[PDB]
Amino acid sequence: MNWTVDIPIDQLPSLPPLPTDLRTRLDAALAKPAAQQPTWPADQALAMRTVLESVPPVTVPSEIVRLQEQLAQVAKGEAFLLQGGDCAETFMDNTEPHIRGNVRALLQMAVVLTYGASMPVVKVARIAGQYAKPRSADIDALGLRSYRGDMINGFAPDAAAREHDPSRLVRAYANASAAMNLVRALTSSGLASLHLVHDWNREFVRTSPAGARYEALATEIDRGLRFMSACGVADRNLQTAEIYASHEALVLDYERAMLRLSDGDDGEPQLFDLSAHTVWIGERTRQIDGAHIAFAQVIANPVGVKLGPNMTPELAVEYVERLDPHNKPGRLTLVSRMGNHKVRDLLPPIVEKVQATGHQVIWQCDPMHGNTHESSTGFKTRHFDRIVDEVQGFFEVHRALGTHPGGIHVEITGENVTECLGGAQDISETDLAGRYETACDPRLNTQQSLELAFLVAEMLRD
Amino acid sequence: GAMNWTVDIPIDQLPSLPPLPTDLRTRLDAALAKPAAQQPTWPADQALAMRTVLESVPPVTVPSEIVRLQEQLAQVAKGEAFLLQGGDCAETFMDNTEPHIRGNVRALLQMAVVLTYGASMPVVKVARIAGQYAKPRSADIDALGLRSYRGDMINGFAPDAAAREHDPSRLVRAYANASAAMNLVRALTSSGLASLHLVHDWNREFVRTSPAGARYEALATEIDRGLRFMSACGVADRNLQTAEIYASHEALVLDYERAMLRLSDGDDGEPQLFDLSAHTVWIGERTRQIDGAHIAFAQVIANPVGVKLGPNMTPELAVEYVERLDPHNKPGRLTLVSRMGNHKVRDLLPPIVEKVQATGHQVIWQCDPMHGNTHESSTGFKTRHFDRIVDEVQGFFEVHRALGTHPGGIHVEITGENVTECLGGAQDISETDLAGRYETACDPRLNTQQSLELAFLVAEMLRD
Amino acid sequence: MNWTVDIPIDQLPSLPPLPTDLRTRLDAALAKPAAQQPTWPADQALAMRTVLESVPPVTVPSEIVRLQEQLAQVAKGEAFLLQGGDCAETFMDNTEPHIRGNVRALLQMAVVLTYGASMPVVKVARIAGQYAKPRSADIDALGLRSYRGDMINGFAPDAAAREHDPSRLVRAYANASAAMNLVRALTSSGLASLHLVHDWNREFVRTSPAGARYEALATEIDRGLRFMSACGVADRNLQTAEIYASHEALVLDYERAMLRLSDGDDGEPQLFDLSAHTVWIGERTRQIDGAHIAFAQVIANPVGVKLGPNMTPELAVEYVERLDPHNKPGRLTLVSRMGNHKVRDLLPPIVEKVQATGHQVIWQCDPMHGNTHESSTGFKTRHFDRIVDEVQGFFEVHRALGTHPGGIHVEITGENVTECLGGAQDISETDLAGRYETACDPRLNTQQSLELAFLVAEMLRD
Amino acid sequence: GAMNWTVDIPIDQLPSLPPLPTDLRTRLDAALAKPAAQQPTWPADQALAMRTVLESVPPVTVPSEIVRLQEQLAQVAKGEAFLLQGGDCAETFMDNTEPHIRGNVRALLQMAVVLTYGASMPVVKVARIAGQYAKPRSADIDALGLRSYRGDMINGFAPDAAAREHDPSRLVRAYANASAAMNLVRALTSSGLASLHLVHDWNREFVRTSPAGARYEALATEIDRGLRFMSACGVADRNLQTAEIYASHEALVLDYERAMLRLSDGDDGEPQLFDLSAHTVWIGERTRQIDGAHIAFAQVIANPVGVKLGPNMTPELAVEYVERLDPHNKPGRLTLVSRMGNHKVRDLLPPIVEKVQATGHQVIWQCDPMHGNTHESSTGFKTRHFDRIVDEVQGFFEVHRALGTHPGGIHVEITGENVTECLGGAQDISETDLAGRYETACDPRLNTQQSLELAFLVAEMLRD
Ligand SMILES: [Cl-]
Ligand SMILES: [Cl-]
Ligand SMILES: [Mn+2]
Ligand SMILES: [Mn+2]
Ligand SMILES: [Mn+2]
Ligand SMILES: [Mn+2]
Repeated sequence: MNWTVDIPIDQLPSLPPLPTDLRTRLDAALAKPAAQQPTWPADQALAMRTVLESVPPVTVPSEIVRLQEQLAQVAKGEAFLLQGGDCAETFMDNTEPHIRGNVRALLQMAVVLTYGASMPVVKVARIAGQYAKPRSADIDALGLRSYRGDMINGFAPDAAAREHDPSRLVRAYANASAAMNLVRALTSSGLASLHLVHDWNREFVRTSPAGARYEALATEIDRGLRFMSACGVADRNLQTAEIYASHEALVLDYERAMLRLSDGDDGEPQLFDLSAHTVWIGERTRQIDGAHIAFAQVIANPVGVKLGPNMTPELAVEYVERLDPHNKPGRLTLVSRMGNHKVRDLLPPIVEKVQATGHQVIWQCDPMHGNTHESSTGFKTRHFDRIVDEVQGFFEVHRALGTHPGGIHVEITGENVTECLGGAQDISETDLAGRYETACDPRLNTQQSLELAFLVAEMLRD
Repeated sequence: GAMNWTVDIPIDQLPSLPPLPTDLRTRLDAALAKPAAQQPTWPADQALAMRTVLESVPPVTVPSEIVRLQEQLAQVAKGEAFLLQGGDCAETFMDNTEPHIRGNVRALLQMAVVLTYGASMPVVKVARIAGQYAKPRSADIDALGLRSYRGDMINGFAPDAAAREHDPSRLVRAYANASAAMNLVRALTSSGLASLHLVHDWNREFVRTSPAGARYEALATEIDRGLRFMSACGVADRNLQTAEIYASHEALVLDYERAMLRLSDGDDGEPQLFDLSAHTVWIGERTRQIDGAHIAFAQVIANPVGVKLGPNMTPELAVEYVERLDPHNKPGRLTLVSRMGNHKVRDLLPPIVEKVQATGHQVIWQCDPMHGNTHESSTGFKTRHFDRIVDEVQGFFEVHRALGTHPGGIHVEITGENVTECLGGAQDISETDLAGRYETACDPRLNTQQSLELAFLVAEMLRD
Repeated sequence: MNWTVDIPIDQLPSLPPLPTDLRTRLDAALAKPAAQQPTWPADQALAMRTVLESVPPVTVPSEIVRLQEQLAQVAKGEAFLLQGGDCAETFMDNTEPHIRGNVRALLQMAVVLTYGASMPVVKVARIAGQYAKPRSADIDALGLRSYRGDMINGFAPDAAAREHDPSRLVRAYANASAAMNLVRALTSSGLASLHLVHDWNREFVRTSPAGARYEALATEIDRGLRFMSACGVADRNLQTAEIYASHEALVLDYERAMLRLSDGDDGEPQLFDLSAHTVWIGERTRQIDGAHIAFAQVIANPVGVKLGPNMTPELAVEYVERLDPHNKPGRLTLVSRMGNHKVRDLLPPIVEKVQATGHQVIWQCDPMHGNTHESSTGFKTRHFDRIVDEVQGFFEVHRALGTHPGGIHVEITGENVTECLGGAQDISETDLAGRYETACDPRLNTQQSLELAFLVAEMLRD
Repeated sequence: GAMNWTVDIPIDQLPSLPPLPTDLRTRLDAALAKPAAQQPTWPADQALAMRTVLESVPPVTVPSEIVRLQEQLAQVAKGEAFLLQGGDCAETFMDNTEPHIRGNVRALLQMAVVLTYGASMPVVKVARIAGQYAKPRSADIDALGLRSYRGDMINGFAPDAAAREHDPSRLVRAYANASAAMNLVRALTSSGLASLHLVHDWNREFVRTSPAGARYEALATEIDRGLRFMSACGVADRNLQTAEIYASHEALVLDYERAMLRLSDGDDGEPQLFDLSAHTVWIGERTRQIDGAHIAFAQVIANPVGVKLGPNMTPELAVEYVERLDPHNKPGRLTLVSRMGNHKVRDLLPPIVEKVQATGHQVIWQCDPMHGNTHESSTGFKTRHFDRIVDEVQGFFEVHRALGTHPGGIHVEITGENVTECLGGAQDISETDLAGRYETACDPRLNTQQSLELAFLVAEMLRD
């Protein structure tokens, strides 16, 4: 009568517990305060975690130690990181076409950034779990509790949908798993083929209005590829695409339910978060003595920390001390998100002081989150131009210092959406109402995210 | 509602999907309007609701992997590869766990290296996994008086009436579980678990801790010297291509298979409907009515399919299944799965094979030695003797040598766990032992140890 | 007393004869008149051939059927031919440094031409046997019998050195074999490495005076390579360099002494000239009813015919009928050498008529031989500018017709010689006396031959 | 002058070549000023003329291939590869022909696949070829009264005085021939002759047409199932790396080796003198004087070297050869080649091996079972019994198992032709049979068939 189906969550027997020592450590760490947590009752949360402790993981430990070695390259200045995908994944759009479109977009950026940087690009999707977000107000504009992502409540704007229901924990796992399944299939398919991927770049250059501007680079990359193949490289000679899953580690009941211990064949058991390959802690949940930082300390996965305009060099050094106590290159990524009017002035002393610690972090640019604003026509938006200028400024600080602009972190879709302003298409304030589809922040659309790749490429070539 | 131990999914904001090519629609409706044996008895409206939820989820498999399976099966069909099919009789939601999945995968990779060495040719590996959650039943009421367990897609194993109701909510749980497991098998097959060298040191633990170990040793040593020869000639792990394990299950519940249909793109011809719940599916002895929906549905999908053939099979009906399901003469499109009993395969198969070979089509001939050799023990549990299974395969091989056709593969029920379900083996599991670790939700599976011991036994039939 | 050593030619037992049928055919073919043959007596020539009939070949049949398949690509428009090396090899300079320098030069041209054509480049060295040449006069300027190449007489300008001595037949074999030995070793060594090879191109661009002009292409190719390697290609993934030996088939006593029959494992025995992989017949020895054309007819090797300004479409069709009777793509190369003032007008009707035969020949440009002239300062020379303009004109005819400019055929050295005029260095008439080292025609030197590659690349990119 | 059956080469316009690094010059002159056994007795001025002709010709080998050989020999030295060395006792100009070269190469590739399979590790292949044209002699006058045949670099086989004069013109003929053959072996090893699969069907013709065939069959079948397993796992010809056969000869004639010295570039450290007449060279029992030129010359070149050690060897002198020739402790720089007799290897080798192992250097231990087991037949020809050769290798293996050191390889005299030079084998070649096809210019070689039969015999010693 209400267009809903109820799926019973199966109550299945448990596997053995994690060992008691690591449990003792994890418990000590999660007694710390945790910001932004759902407000569901403990018994229900407890119940839902118990279901997730025995489900097949989303990732496995070997992929994560592989990601760790690729990231060390990045930290040593010999590889570049690309991380990008939906601001918020929703369950409704966790469909083959949308997932295929974001995977394409990302591989499309990747070949352009690879040519331009002249080194490997490690590809990290914001996918298979980006279902939770913070909020600054518990009351939104409609006078409702805030949407906090599909792992927590519903986007629909009513009270019943907005209550925090922990059965969304198991709904998230399911969608994460199904999405992961599909990204592994698509990355071992013809979709990954370099030759394919950059014929899209060429359809892009034909159809775009700033197309004349990018033709030269597009033709060069093309000739690059034609030269690979003329020298006898065919696609089975490359070893296949690797696209890694990441999300913000926000909801501790989910992340800790997804903890596992590794074979001990690799060598030495340890705790991995198998909800994803790498995760990051956000600007609202990175309190130095908080449950999120503590949790990142305990997990073997590479981690990242979002660093905003209020950040001090001294808080940054503490992150490095807390999150890279063994000095492992690429274990910690520090993510700059300052605004394009501020990165040139604010980032430099942060880098100087962290570089002096003797540790090797990855410096990655997030040119989105610092540069958001509301248009006169209602919608929340970002100016493409300001986004570009932030990557520009981040490259300029790294050049001036001799450190390595390690990568970017961007919110993008393969959809032809009208969320961010400007770009070649100069989406205006008027155009935002046509296809404003984000469940949260404004995403660069397919064309804009590509255009940005071209522009970051020319930056890597200087 | 975690309060009601349910996940709540709304259907109303699932937005209309592209219509099918007109003919494909006409043929699909035509196939599904035909009588269908062994379907669940749940309401049409609840089913529909659940089908609609599954129409928009991520597929378990993609078309490119299915076209690739066809090319590999083509080779088996031409006598230049061999087919290994194996896994649980019935996967349950309860044991869809990393340990169980990983054991199953291991047992398959382990068998496959042995079979590769014995065959001197490639082995294609197709797991019964990520959807084998439905079974037929010859009687709707079981020995306890209860509506029969039909597998976890349909009802629950628990021996009570209420668990036995047919529940369409199981269509979405079966998918969730199927997705989750496929995601893990893909993770496993491109890890160190797939490296042939590790994979065969498990077989050597097996030879040393095994009552029949002295029997299988020479061949295990030979395989090992194979692997080291390979490596000594410069072949390293990353010079190989990583392992491919395909998913298969019986295509039984037409509500599930139809909701999992998808239409392929332009980049490989005219568009076609693929069943994206699996790589390849087969049709069982009870649902293989020549004019029924299962056969009709098999003819609309592009996947490789199989059909089970038991002891009342005729050479004439076999030919009819080949001309219906492989109408384009595409080798490896169709496997014929023989399951006769060991006391009958020697006499009943050859004429089915002569007549099929005469058509000019190239089917894969595969042996299912499980399902014709089942008996009930004196203690209470239904079981199969290991010697009868072996013998059926032996006879399946004598049939083909004598005709000069290709014994193309085996289809077995196995598990990575040392259950005590099948009598005999090196372990000589007795009737008394069967009470110990009988864990199957349906048929008796071969042991970790018995399923390996059988790879060794068939690897030597391949060598003669 | 005269600074000479006499090496006895060993009189060794024979192996079995070639089969009688093929012998009967070969004899019928060599009864035809043969121009430009040495004038040594028959008994001595006979004696020296008998020595060569049993010596290890210079090439083996499988390499030649491999060359045949690579050349078919070229003829079908999907690969480009580069052929280049000394105008005349001499024994004196058949040294590791000179051989290494010509092999480098050629691989250096090859990567530039590969990038520029966007398809494979088949590399054919004028080497391991280019020891014989024609002459138009039997009397040279010093009043001596003409130098005719080291397989025939000595370059030194005296009577005793200029007599035709057939012991030079066995001296040629030796030098050919030793040179071949070294090109196989160098092509399986680090010398072949794409990355190495084009760092020479970059030293070239730094040090050359037209360097600014070629920087862009040089940087692009560089980025191409850096992109290959960033995508995970390392040198063991390419399968190694293949440099084939060719020379003009001029001296029939040598070429027929080097005939062999193939295993018959490949399938079907047949006659191969195992003095080289491919050979060509020159403009002075290509009489339609002559011994050279007949000899090319009988051998399985790919062959080429030099076509000059006197050539008619109808003589060209006859070559195709004579030399490609089975319609095998790339069995016959037709080599255009017309002069840069004439190729645009003279080549086109030749191509039209041969293309209409339905056969698939390779059209290759020889921009050297048509464009030679003597300077006021004594030396015989060619103008770089005229050489370039000839390739230009050959590309223009092929474009206009829709046929495939299949390749070039050039006389080059790795030495820093001063033989050809102009180029970036603008070697003048005055500069020719500094390093005029050719035993015959003026070679493009290392810099000029590279510059020409760059220029032919830009032609292939239009 | 084809009139005088000579090729005439002028020396006067051979233009001065870069001087050597001062120390390298000093050390080279120092080594060559030391007494030198077994050198030809030709004039200094004619020699000089010929050395000058060879100073400017194309090398037989290039330095990169020699550094690559060292890395491969390092592995043998560490117990993870095996060394196969084989070819003619004496190459002659007369049989430096395609058929003869091709037979030799085949016989080596054939042995090498068998040995690879038996060792379960890589086999490095070093032919005696492209320069093995000189031999020592214990007496300058032979049984006919003639100045002894010293190999084709020095004089002629023909039994007449004038052919027996030492002729320095042979230094250039030896190079021409060496070049020509190396060119062909490089052509052959990157053709279909090198593909492992063809290469082992020759071994199967061998098993079927052979009196001992029933003996070697199981192992030939095993090898074949190895090769097909390899191919079934996706390994194709072009996924392998093509065959590498290295050239070696005894470094005997110091006029030849010194004219073939060359100096390496910058791109691998400080420049060094390489002997570019070969990949690796060894020093024989007669020229291995500790303070002599051969040893002194070995210490100046960068190539891997070997030294032969016969029955009057001490553990102390062996240590001295290791500290002189492998002064940098570089594994695989030095091979010690044991050639004791089968009746002595069991007792005389172990103490040489203990003392060498104690130094901390890593030599390759290689067995030459040919040169200690030679006798004169009752019919006229000097010969070796096949059983004695086998036994020496057997004992060489018992020495190393018992110490836990690595039996690193064999160094054998073989040919692709069925000569009748060595008594016994499966063929049981008798004394009477030896007259049939005795063709060697020096020592008795193993047959095509005997050299294969020995790979099988050693492959099984490697398996125990
Ligand atoms: Cl319906
Ligand atoms: Cl001297
Ligand atoms: Mn966002
Ligand atoms: Mn079953
Ligand atoms: Mn010329
Ligand atoms: Mn000897």
